[PDB]
This record gives sequence, structure tokens and C-alpha cells, in this order.
Amino acid sequence: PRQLCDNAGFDATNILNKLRARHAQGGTWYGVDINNEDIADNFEAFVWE
Amino acid sequence: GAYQDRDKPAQIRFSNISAAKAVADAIRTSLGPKGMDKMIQDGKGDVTITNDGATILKQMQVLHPAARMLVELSKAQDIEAGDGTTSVVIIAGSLLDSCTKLLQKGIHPTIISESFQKALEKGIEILTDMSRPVELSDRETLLNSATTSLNSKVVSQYSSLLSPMSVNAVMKVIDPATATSVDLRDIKIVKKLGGTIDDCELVEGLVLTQKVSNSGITRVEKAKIGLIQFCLSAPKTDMDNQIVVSDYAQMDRVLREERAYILNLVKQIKKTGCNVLLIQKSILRDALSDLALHFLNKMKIMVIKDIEREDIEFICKTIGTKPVAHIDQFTADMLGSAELAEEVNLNGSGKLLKITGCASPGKTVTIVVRGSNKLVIEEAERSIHDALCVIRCLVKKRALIAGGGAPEIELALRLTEYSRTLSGMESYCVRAFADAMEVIPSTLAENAGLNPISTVTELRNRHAQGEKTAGINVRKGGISNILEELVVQPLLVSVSALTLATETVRSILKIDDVVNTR
Amino acid sequence: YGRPFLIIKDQDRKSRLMGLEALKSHIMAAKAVANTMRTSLGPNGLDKMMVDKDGDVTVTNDGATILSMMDVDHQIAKLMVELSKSQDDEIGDGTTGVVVLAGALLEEAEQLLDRGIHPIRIADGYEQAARVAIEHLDKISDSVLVDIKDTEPLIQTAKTTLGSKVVNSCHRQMAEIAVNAVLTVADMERRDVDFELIKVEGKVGGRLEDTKLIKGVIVDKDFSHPQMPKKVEDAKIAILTCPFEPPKPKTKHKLDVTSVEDYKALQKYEKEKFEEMIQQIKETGANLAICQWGFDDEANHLLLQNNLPAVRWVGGPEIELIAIATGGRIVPRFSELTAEKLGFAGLVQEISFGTTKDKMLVIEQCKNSRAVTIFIRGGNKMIIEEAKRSLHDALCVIRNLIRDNRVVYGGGAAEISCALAVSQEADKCPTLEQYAMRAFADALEVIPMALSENSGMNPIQTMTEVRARQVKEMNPALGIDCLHKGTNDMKQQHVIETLIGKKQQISLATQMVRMILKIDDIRKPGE
Amino acid sequence: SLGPNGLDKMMVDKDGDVTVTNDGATILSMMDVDHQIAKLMVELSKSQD
Amino acid sequence: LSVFGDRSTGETIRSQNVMAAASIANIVKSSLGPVGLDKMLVDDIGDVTITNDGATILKLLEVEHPAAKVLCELADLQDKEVGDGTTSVVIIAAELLKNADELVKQKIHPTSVISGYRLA
Amino acid sequence: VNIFKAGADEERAETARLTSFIGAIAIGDLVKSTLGPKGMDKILLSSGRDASLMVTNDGATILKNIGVDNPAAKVLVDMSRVQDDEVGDGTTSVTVLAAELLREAESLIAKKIHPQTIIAGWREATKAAREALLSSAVDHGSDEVKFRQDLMNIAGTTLSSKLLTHHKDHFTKLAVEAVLRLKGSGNLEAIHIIKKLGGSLADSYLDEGFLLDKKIGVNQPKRIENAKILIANTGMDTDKIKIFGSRVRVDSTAKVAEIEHAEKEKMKEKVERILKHGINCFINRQLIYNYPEQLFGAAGVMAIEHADFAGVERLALVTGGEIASTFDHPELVKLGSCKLIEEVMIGEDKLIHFSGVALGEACTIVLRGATQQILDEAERSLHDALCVLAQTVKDSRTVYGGGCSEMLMAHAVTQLANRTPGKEAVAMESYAKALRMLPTIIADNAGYDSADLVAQLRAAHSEGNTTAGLDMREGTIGDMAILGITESFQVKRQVLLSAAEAAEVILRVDNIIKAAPR
Amino acid sequence: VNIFKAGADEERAETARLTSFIGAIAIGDLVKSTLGPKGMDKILLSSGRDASLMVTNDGATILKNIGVDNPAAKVLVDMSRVQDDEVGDGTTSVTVLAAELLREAESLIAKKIHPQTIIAGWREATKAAREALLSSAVDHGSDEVKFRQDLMNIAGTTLSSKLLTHHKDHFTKLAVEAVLRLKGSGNLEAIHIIKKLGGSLADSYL
Amino acid sequence: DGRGKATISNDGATILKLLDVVHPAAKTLVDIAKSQDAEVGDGTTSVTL
Repeated sequence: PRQLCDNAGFDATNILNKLRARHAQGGTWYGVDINNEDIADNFEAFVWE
Repeated sequence: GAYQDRDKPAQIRFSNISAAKAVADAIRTSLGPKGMDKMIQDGKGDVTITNDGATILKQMQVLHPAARMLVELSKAQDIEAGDGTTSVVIIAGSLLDSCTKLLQKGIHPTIISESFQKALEKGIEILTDMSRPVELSDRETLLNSATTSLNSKVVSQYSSLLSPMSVNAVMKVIDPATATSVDLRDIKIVKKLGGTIDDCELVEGLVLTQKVSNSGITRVEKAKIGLIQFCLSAPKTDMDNQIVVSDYAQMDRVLREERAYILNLVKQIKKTGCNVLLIQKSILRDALSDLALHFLNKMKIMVIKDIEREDIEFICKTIGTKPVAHIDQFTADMLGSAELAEEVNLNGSGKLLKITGCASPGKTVTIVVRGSNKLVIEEAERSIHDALCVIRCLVKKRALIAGGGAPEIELALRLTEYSRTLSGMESYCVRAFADAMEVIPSTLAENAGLNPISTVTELRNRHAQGEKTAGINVRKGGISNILEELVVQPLLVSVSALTLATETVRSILKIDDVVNTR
Repeated sequence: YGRPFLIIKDQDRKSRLMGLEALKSHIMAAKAVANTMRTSLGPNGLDKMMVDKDGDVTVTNDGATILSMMDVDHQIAKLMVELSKSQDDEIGDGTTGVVVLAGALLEEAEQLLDRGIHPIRIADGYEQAARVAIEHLDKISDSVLVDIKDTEPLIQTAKTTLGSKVVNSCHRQMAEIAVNAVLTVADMERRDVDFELIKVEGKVGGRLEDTKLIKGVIVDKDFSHPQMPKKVEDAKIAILTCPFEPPKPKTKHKLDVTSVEDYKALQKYEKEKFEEMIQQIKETGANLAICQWGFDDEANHLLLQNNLPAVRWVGGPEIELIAIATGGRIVPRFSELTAEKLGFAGLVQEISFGTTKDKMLVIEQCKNSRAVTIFIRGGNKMIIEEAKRSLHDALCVIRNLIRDNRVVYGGGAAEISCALAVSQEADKCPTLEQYAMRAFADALEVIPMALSENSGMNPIQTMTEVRARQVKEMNPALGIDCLHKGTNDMKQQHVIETLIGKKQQISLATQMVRMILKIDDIRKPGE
Repeated sequence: SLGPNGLDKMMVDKDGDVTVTNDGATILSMMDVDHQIAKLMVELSKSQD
Repeated sequence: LSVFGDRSTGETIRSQNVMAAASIANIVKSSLGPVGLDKMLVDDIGDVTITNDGATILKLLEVEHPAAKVLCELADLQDKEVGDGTTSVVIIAAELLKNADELVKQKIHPTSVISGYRLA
Repeated sequence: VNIFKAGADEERAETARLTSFIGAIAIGDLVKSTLGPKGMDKILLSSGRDASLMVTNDGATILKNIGVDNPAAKVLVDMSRVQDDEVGDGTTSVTVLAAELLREAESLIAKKIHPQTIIAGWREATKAAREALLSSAVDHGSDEVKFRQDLMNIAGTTLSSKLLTHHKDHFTKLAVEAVLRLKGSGNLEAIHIIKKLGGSLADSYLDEGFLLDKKIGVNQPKRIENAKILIANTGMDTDKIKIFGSRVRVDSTAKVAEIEHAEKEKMKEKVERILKHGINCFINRQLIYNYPEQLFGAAGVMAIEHADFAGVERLALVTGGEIASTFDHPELVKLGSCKLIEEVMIGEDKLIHFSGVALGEACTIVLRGATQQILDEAERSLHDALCVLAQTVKDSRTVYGGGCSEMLMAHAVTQLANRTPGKEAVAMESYAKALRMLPTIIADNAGYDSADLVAQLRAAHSEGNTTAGLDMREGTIGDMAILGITESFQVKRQVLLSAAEAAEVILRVDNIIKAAPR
Repeated sequence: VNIFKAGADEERAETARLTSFIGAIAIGDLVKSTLGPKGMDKILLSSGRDASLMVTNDGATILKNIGVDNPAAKVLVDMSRVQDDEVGDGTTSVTVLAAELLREAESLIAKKIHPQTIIAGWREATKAAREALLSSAVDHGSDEVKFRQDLMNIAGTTLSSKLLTHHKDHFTKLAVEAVLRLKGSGNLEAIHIIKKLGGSLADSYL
Repeated sequence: DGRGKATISNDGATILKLLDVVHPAAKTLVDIAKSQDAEVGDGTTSVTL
């Protein structure tokens, strides 16, 4: 995620911190969303590998 | 219609513009509260650190002439303002970029220059309109201006202590009434290696980098100071002279009598009551003789050799003591007095002279600079000098502007609406001009790590009713009322920047071709 | 700890430029290409002259050729060269300005990067803008589908596309030439045409106006035997690939004559076989013959003896052009040759075209021929080659029109309206892609500017007036009066262009520059 | 170089200096000849002048 | 666009400075603490000089890269002020620089790091 | 057979002409860009001098700094140097006109007429042209109103080719006042041109008095009112000796000591002789020893040391003092008187201000601006302006420029071409076309339609509208007297005469001969 | 920034025109001497071929054997080659006329009119000139007397530029008889041209 | 390449193939790039990171 956000030109520290906090409890598939520039349930966003 | 036969002029113009823009972007990093300094290694083998643009460009050995004009521009701005050298050169770059745009935009450069003149007239009018008159007597606003200029170089490290340093120094050197342009050379700067930048100190007095010459006297109290120019040695005439020895008593008569002559010298010196001696360079001929040093140390007189001729005026201004160049004129009337004078010991053994407290308060003042790295010390003194310059600028015009690019976006907005009002291709010119001014906030956001375009656009939108008080804030990382964040720079800074840049861009547009010479 | 180490060999000389510096360098290079190309656009445009490595020269306006002959070294210059090649051999002219679009777009892209916009969003916005542009373009398209038999909408189109090449001297005539040729060789039931059926042929000499299409095939050989009659009225044609020689099975073979009578029989056979083949060709009812390969001189005479002129050493493609033009077949033996396979034509006549040089052969076939040739004449070898390339591009554009029968009036009005539509959408853009929109519009705005610049007019007064008119009125039929005629109605001026042309041009340029933005890092090995 | 209708010469000095003149003596003087009889003619003109 | 030399920016020069600092650190990393093992220098001509005091080593070691010269001068100053810790101060400087860069190597804005360091 | 040494050439009558004419035309078209009110300007850069470069518009400097090998080009360069020595601008004009003369003469050589006839015809046409020009002159004697009006017109005209054009009125006032201060003296050295960075070019100005770039002595009074001034060349720090070089041989150091003493009293009594004039301001070009200035401060008399011969001259002119020596007879030396002396600082340095001067003979212009290149070219431009304007004062006649006068010349020449009949008439028409080519080039660099403009102007002149000329702010024909686009008769006269001589000498060449360079 | 490989150039719109026009004018004035009934002729010598050399007056051969680097000059050379392929002489005329065209066009560029307008105007003038020329033609059909008279006139005219001028009448009879022998066949190969030393040029005959 | 043939790539494994590595340890990483390329696709980039 850090490289993703850096190539996205974001403050990946805010993204990472929110990521860890939300991802301790709130749902498995939260992760970086490029266009919304913050966390999203990418699984429902259909980012499927 | 008319046909343009040649294309060499246009191509050379383009080359110059590209060079200027490249130089601008090279400088672009070092700017603003988020500024990042550079380092240059001399081909000689010297190394320097710098964040100020003028020193950067002077260390540049630029090849392409256009950027050499840019360097000269920065030199002029520094000899006028002190910071904004970065700002003025970056404005130059953006202006020439829009000039390119206008060149493939087919408009002849002369019309561009005239429109630019109209643009700068509008801009100067707006800038004069927006400022806040501020009396020189208000210390805190002075302090805010200082810390505004300071927190852009490395010395932001101890900004909190360096700002009162500078402001107090200037207040002590100015006349707080005449509002003249009090000279900076009245401020003495001392590069003393070692120590900590925190340990930088003000000396309300006189400091000499030279070392004592008496072995035994280090501290003197209630000392009376006297500065003497005529040498203390065997009398050697301006024109060629020589003692002839042919006889018997000649030997001892000589020896005894140069002793007697030196004795008369020193005895009169004491009879005046002086206890601290100052002697200038006399490289042309004999300096202070050793025997006279023996007498003086015997009579317990503080003594110093090797005073530079350029320092004499500063010294006499500071300690209030006119020199003496002949025995007779040396009289207790002219002996200056100071509360204390002695040789401090720092650097482990790097020893320095201080003379604190003088009953005749000279308007001048000195600064002691400390720190570990030699390079960081040089950068610190540069920044302090810039602080003094900006304070002097504020003295020149008792007007104040909140910094943080807000004046510039104000300028962009007003000039854009002005261009919309004014018809003709000059309208296109002025629109380019405003888009050129748009750059500084963009750079501020970039070095702030914020989304530049979104921030700039939102800041314009705010500023549509969010007048110059509001602007880009670093500490909060967003847009707020900068004035309440206490980040303000004098009107003269950006005014001079705009004026100089405009004249240089007009001159550049006049250029068409470069001819190699012999 | 601190010590140098080898990562990539030649580590000293493997240079590298990365990030924004690299991008700006690339944009500089692309802009240099754009400036080199700008002057070649428009009827008022000026063309280039190239110097071959081997010291040969070439004057041309076709941007594809311009970049092809170029010896570039910086990579993205190569990318633009390949760009132009692809665009041309897909469409035709337009390469007159495709790289121009590329360069202006990349320039304005750099304008955006200076404001720190990340390139990827720029690429995405440019793609959106391109889609909008093409959909507005084909909304405002005119069509020639509803046209009557397409005689001179096609003629007008050729007239347009030839306004850029020096062959414009009699370009009316060459317009009729191109349209007649393609209409003859078109397969309307398929919507294609193979240019192999088109025989481009330029022989130096004479005027330029002398250039003439020949409903037939022209062959670079004279008659096999000089004494044969120069003209033939009938055109009973025979097409043969077996050389007029005693047959030799190409398996490694050779006879073993032993006796007196053996050799005598072989000697008899030698002339008997020639007599046999002569009788065969005569009884076939043919009048004229063509052979792929050389002759034995003896059969050459005997053929002369029976009033059957023929041609020797004819290259393949020319041969099959003969066959299709005459409706004949290619026969591999004398024995299987019959009258039905014989080719027919109206008139065949050798031409001593050159005043002092060897001759040519023309077949003025008179029935329908799915093949045709163009014969180009003029005073310069270079002008000959330029005519070749120009006419080839004209044929390409008419072919494209066959592929799609809807066009747009040229003169820049099209992309002008495209830019206006883009600007209109830019208000419902929202965020940062908005700058991408207005960016792409302003960049696209270049072509009218370049046209006017080559027109010597003040470019921007003209283009502003154009925008004002095309806004106040709804006609997307107002470009730039390139040839100084007081009407900006290029529809009346007939300055027209295929939808496919501009559409492919803009989409291709969008993808190309999208990749150009897509790159950041370069590692050049030192030469 | 002879005659009122005549045309004069312009010489280039070794040190890059220039000189325009019609006086044949100067013409030969400034000349850097090497073939001997050229020198003899130069001295001829100098003497005559 | 400067003759007679190129320039390096951003990540490259940051990593270069850290690389030099780590080099200088490893030069003396083995001479500190009650088990420190001393250094010695074959000069160029045999006049060797055994020493474990770091500042002496740095002074007698020729240096060309700028930041390394900065560290050397720091060591000299420290010696002028304490006498030991040239055992230590160079290491401290290099390690702090290393980790500070490691923060910056990600994105982190340098001036924030500087303020944090001042507070520290 | 080989005749010269190796490295020597022989080009005869084809290649010689070809090379000469290529060089001449190259020189011409090299500088054509700089001429015209909308003209351009050049960049010249040193080979290696730390890139000593001069943005320049005055053609004379351009030819001075360019190294040329083709001898004819070098002849032209010297021509321009001389012409600049005479009038300042038109170096541009002279070179370009000569170049077109040569090009068109080459065209005639293509017509294959013998060059001698060309020379004769050109001489005749030049005579006719100069006569017609003289017939077109306008004097202005006692008519001070019209005089000064035309004077500022001359300033505005000649100035409007350098970068200062966008401030034509300002520097016009500057030059007008400056030269009017000269009271007819042609010594431009009475005008000092000080240049220092900072501030806009508009900030450049003329003081009411005089300025000096020197350092005050030790603390003599900084400001002086009702100052009495005395000037001398008697060196002080070079202690006055008796040049032959007598020795001093003495038996005892008592004697050398008293000799030192006597030296000091001798200096002191010279100082007292100085003071007996009762003069509070004293200066000298020589360096002054600090013991003398100590004596001066004892008298409280301010003294400025080491102001060179130029400064001494300017002070004498502005203040009326008679620069002196030995001070032996005070009644026989006329002192200098000024209202007030004070120290002002400009930009960075404290300067010596001389307000309220008895004599307006001298003056000095402050040059504020942007670039050492900008300032340098402004300096050069003002120097040229002052040159031409002084020439105007010496010869109070004017000529209507804007190409108009030159087209009158061409018209008269063409008229004489008919009375010629012969081959010379061809060269006559040649000369006329070459002359007319100048305003063509002007309007060309002005971006207007040259072809129609020149034809219309010739039509007007052949009609007789001797006043009709060219407008450069709209590109049309107009009344020059209304617009005052005029210039000194002597300028154009030198232009024509020098150009004709240049054409004569160049065409007379028909062989170049280079000795081998050393 | 460098774009091409080393050893590649880029001359744009000033130096390109300058070099092209210098080459064209050099080519022109290189051959002007050979034209005219009192014209001159050239010597061309091989670099090394045992000094294979050809005294020549026909400009086409002159341009054929000269090696030229300026591309425009090479274009002109090919032009002359083609024209010789068409008529034989006037290669002289064609090259010289083109050269003066270019020189005078350069003079116009000095007047600073856009080249496109130059091209259009020249096209118009060329059309007018060709039309006027066509109006000035004179036919000679069945009038065998006047025909043959004009034929020998043509021979005398074109011949009077090479060295054979001082024998114009003789070679005139030669060529007249030779071509009249062709019975209208344009195949010059029917005319063999044998050359062998000895005897005066007057001794040459049919 | 040294042959002058350009080659752009986004798949990291292709790039590493082009970057002919001399240092030994990195050859292992590039080999991992080949392995992942033959196995599953993008993220060869991610693999190396």
C-alpha cells in the first residue's frame, strides 16, 4: 500500500494509519482506493486477484 | 498579410526562455517555510550549503547568458530585500514560460512588454492598496516579520532565539525617528567556529577576532581604551635615513637612546592614564617593537596588534574613541572608556576579544555566531544578514503584507478580472501574467506535500471573499487566515520582486540573437 | 559499507534520467519534432527536402516520409516516426498534422505537470476528452452515403487532399485520375480495394500535365525482336511462363546420346519442338504473346515469321496485371494453351516515350479491367517521386471513403467545433479532470493556429473570429480561409475530409501521447 | 594599379592589420614574397619611390 | 545547466549522503567501548600511526565527499571539547542520520523530522 | 609558380570582390535588427572571461567586440567606431547603409560596368545628396522656446532605440537638463555617470547637485552646512619629500628622533597653512595619511581623500574652486563654495552628496535599474544621447528624420540621374535605391508593410511634401514637424560622407593579399 | 537537445535557403560561359582515371560529370540531365534561367514576401508565357521548300555553340541529309557515329 | 539495448530481463521475476518489492 499511495502522491501515513485502525476490527477487505484517495472495501469495489 | 522571413530570432528567444525556465525550476525546490537548501561544491574544492537563492546563483557558473541575467537579477534583489530572491527568480521563470506560450501564440514581443507594463502598474496599485501601515516602534510586529523571513532557511532550528537577536540589534542601530535606511555595514558579523548555534550571542559592544599580545594580562576592569596609529619602534623616517657610527660613545648612546625614546613614548601613554592599547597595521614599516611591548607589560597595559584599517572607523564609531596619530595629540581627553574589556576563551583554545559596556554608546553593534559545522555557521550568518535586510526594508516602507503567497493569488485574481475588463491582445497578455503569478502558491503547496492544484483552486475560491488575510498555511497543512498565524513580510519585498522581474522580462523580450565574440 | 560495486555492467556509461526531469526532457524533444513538422501543414504549408545516407535527395511534404527518412537517435523521436508511419499506412495524409497534434498536446501537458498534476490523471482525462471529441465529431458529420454515384464528392475530396502536395499544378486532372482509377478497381460489394491492382508508374520526361491514367497495363520492356511491327490493332494475347526452349525437367537430368542416329534424332527434335510450339501458338488463334522468361533466339525468329509479336523477360506482377486487364489466363504449356484462355484488349502500342532512350509498352485495353495503371511524367525525378507519393495518398483517402461514406468539411472547422464541445463539457467535468478537459481543448486548438500561421495572417485574430462565428451560428462549417477567399464556409469552399481521417488521427494521437505521459524513467547506454 | 582608372590593392598584415593603398612601393613592401626576384622587385619599388 | 559537472537530486543524493555517513561510521565502528580495537594507518610511505581515538583517525584520513567532511569536522570539534566520544559521537550522528533518512526515504517531510529532532 | 611564403593567399578581382562583399553584407545583416524605433538588440558574450557579456543595441559596441577576419568587414568596423566617436548612434545606420551600398554595387558588377565609373557616379550622387540635405536644414538660434522643444525632440528620437524607450520622457528630461547644465561646454566628462544596482530603471534620476563615491575620513563631521571647499593635488600619505632622494646620515638616534619630530611639525604647519583659508571641506586625488586627517578633525574640517582626476575636475566645475598646491597665497586662490554637504546612502553604499552648488557646470546622473547588462546598456545609451545632444548645442541646426530626410536625398539624386545621361546614371539610380532601403528596413523591423510604405513616402516626397515622414507607433506617413522626429544635421552628414568614402575604398579594392599570420 | 545521430544537420528557413541559393547561383554562373553563339566551353578532368578529360560545351555533360554536395544543385543537375534527354541543348539555357530565377527570388525574399505567394504568381506568369509562346509558333507542313530551309536553319542555329561553329554550313548539310534519311523514324540508333583520328574536322563527312 | 532497439515495459519481470544484472545476489531476484512471470503474472513487480 505504501508504494501504491506514493505512486498516487498521497500521505500514505494517514492512509496507513486509518488502514490499520479500521482494519483491526471493521472488515477484512478494506484497502487503498486510488480515485477516492482513501480506504474502501475494494472487494465490493471489485478489485479481485 | 506581412510575412516573417527569418526564424533565427524566434528560435533564439525560445532557447533563452527554456534556459530561464530550467533555472527557475532548479531553484524551485528551495522556497518558503517548507524550503529545502542545496549544496554546491566548488571546482576549487570548496563546499557550501545554501538555501538563499542569491548565493546559489552566485555559486552557479552558468553558461547560457539568459540565466546569467537571472543571477544578476537575484543579486540586485538581495542587495535590495534579502529573501524573495527565490520568489523573484521563480516569478521570472513563470513569466518567461507564459512568454513562450504567447510566442507560439503569435503575438509580437513588444506588445507583450507594453501589456506587461500595464500589468505591473495594476499590480503595484493593488499591492499598495492591500498593505497594512505599521509603525516602526511596535516590537512584536517586527518580531513577526523576522520569524517570517527566518523560518525558511536552516536557522529555523533556533528561529525562536535568533529573531529577537536581529530585531534588538537593528533597534539599537537605527534612529527610531528619521525612518532612514540605516546601513547594515554598521552591524558586525563574526564567524567563530565551534560551539552551538543556540550559543549565538549579541555583544552590545566591540569584538575583535585578533588575539592579545601581552603575556599576563587577560581581564581589565574599568579599562580606558585608546587607539593609536603611529608605530612604537625605532624611529624610521618616511624618507631614507641611517645612523652613522664612527666614534666611541656612539654605540651606547644609540642603544640607551632608542631605549629612552621608547621609554618616553610608553611613559606618556601611561601618563594619559590609559590601560588598553590598540595598534593598527603598519605593514609598510615597523610595527610595535618588542621592547615597547616589554615596557607596556611592565606597566600593565592591555595591548593588541594588527588592527585592520577598514575596521578603524567601525571601532571608533562603536567604542566612541577618535584615533591618535602623534604623541602630543594623545591626551586623556580622547581616551575612550568602557565598562569592561577582556579576552574570552572558547573553542577550547580559540580565544576572542569582547568589550562590553561603553559610556559613549555607539550606534553600531556586533553579532557573535556559533555552531558546529563551518558550513552551517556560514549559512546562519547569511540568514541573519537577510533578517537584518528585511527589517531594514520594513524601515524603508512602514507597510506590511501577510506572506504565504496570499498577495500573489490576490494579484492573480485582480489581474485576471482586469484583463477580462480590458480588451485587445493585451488582455491575453495580462491573463498570461496572472497565470504566471499563480506559480508561487503552487510551489508552496508542492513543498508542503499537498495537492497543489486543488489547494490553489480552493484558495482562489476562498479568496474571492477571503481577502489577503487568508492564505496557505504550512503548520495546519491547509488554508487559513495567515495573518493570525503571524507570517508577514514587508511590502517592499514582493514589490521589488515584481518590478525587477518585469523589467528583466521586457529586456529579455527585446533580445533576438547572440553573437560569439573574440 | 562504503565502497563501489558493480550492479549493471558498463556501470559508468549506463546513464539514467528519472521523473519530472525526464518528462520535461521528453516534452522538449517532442516539441522539437512538432516545430520541425509545423511548417509542412496546410496548402500554404512548406515541405521538406531530405538527404539520404547514400547521398540521395528527396523533396516531399508527406510527414510519414519526413520522419521515415530521418535519422533520429532520441527514442521518442523514433516513437513519433513510427506514429506517422502507422497513421499514414492506415489512412494517408493527415500525417501532415498528426505529430503536430501530438506535439502541441504534449506541450500543454507539460504546462499541467508544471502545476504538479500527476501524469496518470492527465492521461485519463485526455482519453475522456478524445472520446467526447470523436462522438461530437461523428454527430456533426456529413455523409456521402446518400450521394448519387459519387463522381465529384470524390472529386472534391481528392481536390482537397491534393491541396497540400506540389503536384497541385494540374491537381484537377490528377483528381479525376485518382477517382476514376479507384472507382474502376473498387469492390463495392466488399467496401475494399487492393492497391496491388493499381499500377503506379512514373517515367521522367515531358510536362507534369502529361501524366495520364491508362485503362490497362504498362510494361517496362520493348518487343522481343526489334523488327516486329510497332503497333497492333487486334489484341489476341497469349500469356506464358514456360520459356520458349526445349523443356527441361528441373530434377537433375541429362540425356546420354550414343549413336549416329541418336544424335541425328536429337538434332531433328531440336527444331521439331520449336515448330511444334509455333504451330500450337498459331492454331490457338492468338496474335500476340507474352513470356515470363527469356527466349531462344531461334524461336524468336520463327515467332517473327508468323506475325506474332511478343515480349521477353516480363516480371511477374506486371504479367498478372496483363492477365487480369485482358481477362486472359496464365498458361504453363503450349499444349494446354487454347483460344478461351487467350487475353484480349483494344490496342497495344509500343511508345518511344523518351526522345533518345529505350522504349515502353502500353496496353490500351478497352473492355472492363479490374486493374489499371497511372503513368506519371514531368521534368524532375524528385517531382516524379513526389507525384507517386501524393497520388498514392489520394488513392488511400478515396479507399478510406469507400470504407466509410461519411466525411467532414476540412479547413479546421471540425476540430474547432470539437474543442468547443470539449469546453462545454468541461463545465460539467468535475474535479481535477476539468483541467485535463480545458487542457486538451487548448492543445487541440493548435491546428487552426498552424494553418493561419502558414497563411501569414495573424493566427489568433482569425481563430477568435472563427470561434465567435461558430458559436453565434450553429454551423460547424467555418474554418480558416487558407486560400484567401472571403467565405469561411468550407462546405461551399468544398474543403472536406473523411470522418475516418480525423477520427483515427485524434484517437491514435491520444493513445500515443497517453503512453508518452505514461513513462517516467529512461536508462540510455552510452554509445 | 596603374592609371587614374586603375584599381588599388588591399593588404593584410601579419598581425592581422589591414591597409588599402595604390602606392606600388607599399604594395610590394607589405608583400611576403619568398621567390628571390620577387624580393628584388620589391626593393626596386622601394628604391624608386 | 552548469558546465564542468552534473547534478544529482532527491532520492539519489539522499541515499548517497546516507551511504557516505554509513561508510564513515563503519570506519570507526570497531574502536569504541572497553573492548574497542584500535586502528592503524600505513600512511603512504611507512610512517604508520596506530590510534583508536576517532578524531585522530578522521583527521589523518583523507576525505572527499562533503557530508563525510562534515562528520570529520564534527569529530574534530568534539575532540576540541571533550576528548573522547569521538569514540561515540560519529556513530551517533551516522545512526541518527540513517534512521531519519529511513523516515524520509518513505516520504516524510524533512523539516518535520528536524523539528522532532530538536524536541528530542 | 609559388611566390609567397606558405600560409599566404592571392585572390584577384573575382574571389577578392566576392569575399569582401560577403563580409560586408554579413556585417550589415548582422546589425540590421538593432535599428529602428521598434528595433531589436544583441547579446555579445566573451570567449572566456567568466562569460563577460553585454546586451547591446548600439551597433558600434557590437562591431567593437566582434572579431572579424575578412579585411573589408574590419574596415567597416573601424568605420563604425569612428562614427560613434563622432555622434554615438547611426553606427547602426552607417553600417547598414554601407552594406546595402556594397550589395547593390555587387548587383551592378553583375551588370558588368567598370568599377571606376561606379566610383565617379557615386561621388557625383553623394555631392548632390549632401547639397540637397544642406538645403533641407532648419536652424534654431535665439528661439529658446522652439530650441529647447527641438532639443527634447532630439532626445526622444535618438533614445527610442535602446531599452530605455519605454521611459522616453523621463530620460529625455534627464538628458535635456544635463546638457543644459553644461553652459555650452562640450566636455562630457563634466557629466559623471554612476551606476549601481537596485530599484526600477524609472528610479534613475539626476540629483540637484553632485555625488561622490568616496569614503569620509575618520570622524570629521559627517554633514556640513555653508561648506567652504578647497581642492589640491598635494599628496599627504606620500609624505612630502624632495624627489632627488637625499639621505639622512646622523651620528646619534637623538637626531633621527628629532627628525621624525620635525617631519611631523612640517606636516602640521602645512595643515595650518591649509586651515588659514578658513575652509571646512577639503579633498585631494592623492591618498591622505591619517595623521593629517587627525589634525583636520582637531580643526573639525571634513576631508575626502583619493578622488581621481575625473572627480577633481567635476568638483572644480560644480563648485568653482581652483584645484591647488602649496596654499601659499590664500588671496590668490579662489576657493569652492557649496550650500550643503551630506552623506546619503543609495541601495547599499553611503555617498557624498553635494546639494546647493554655486556652479551648474557639472552634474551626475544616478542610474537605478535591474541588470548590470541593463545598467551598462543604459549607460551607453545615455552617453550616446549626451554626445549627440552636445553636438546639437554646438551646431544649432536640425534635420527631419524618420527616413524622410534620406528619402529627400534619394529623390534629389534620382532627379539628377536624368541630367546625367550615361552609365553613371545607372549608379545614380543605384545610390537612390540603396538610400531608400534604410526606412524600408526600419518599417520592416517595425513589422509593417515596407513595400507600400516606401512607395507612398517616395510619392509624397516627389510631390514635394518634404515634411512627410514615417510614424512608428502606427506605421503610416505623417507630418514629422507635428511629431518632432528629428536629428542633428551633423549626424546624417557624417553618415553620408563616411558611407560614401567606405564605398569608394571598398570598391576600389580588387585583390586581397594576406601574409602568413605569426 | 541533440536529436539526430552525429554527423547530421538541421538548417531551417534561413541557412537552408541560403545554402540552396548559393548552390543554385554557383551552378548557374558555373555554366553561363558556355551559352551563346559566341559562347565558351569547359574542361572537365577526372580525379584519377589517367586524367580522363572532356573539353565540353554542352552543359548537360558538364553537370553530369561534376560532383555536387548541395542538394538543390543536384536537383538542378538532374533537371539538366532530363532536359538533355529531351532536346539536347538548352541544358545551358535551362540551368542558367533557373539560376537567375532563384537569384531574383532571393532578392524577393529580401523584400520579404511570403514564398507561397511567389509560387502562385510564378505559376500564373508561366501559364501566360507558355500561352504567348504558343501564339508565336510557326508551322511548316507540306511546304517542302520552306520546310527544308527552316530545317537547315535549325541546324545552323543549334550547331553554332559548339566548336563546330566555324564549319556550320558543312555539318548543317551533314545533319540535314542524315535526318532526312530517317524517313521520319525517330530512332537515332539508325545513325551510327564513327570517330577516328586524323585529317581536318572538315574532312568529316557522310 | 546496446543494439539501439527500444523496449518499453510495465511488467517488472520483462524490465529485469532487460536490466542484465552483473551483481550475483540480484540475479536471484531477477530469477524470481522469471519464476513469477511463468507462474501467475503481475505482482512480479510486487514480488520484487
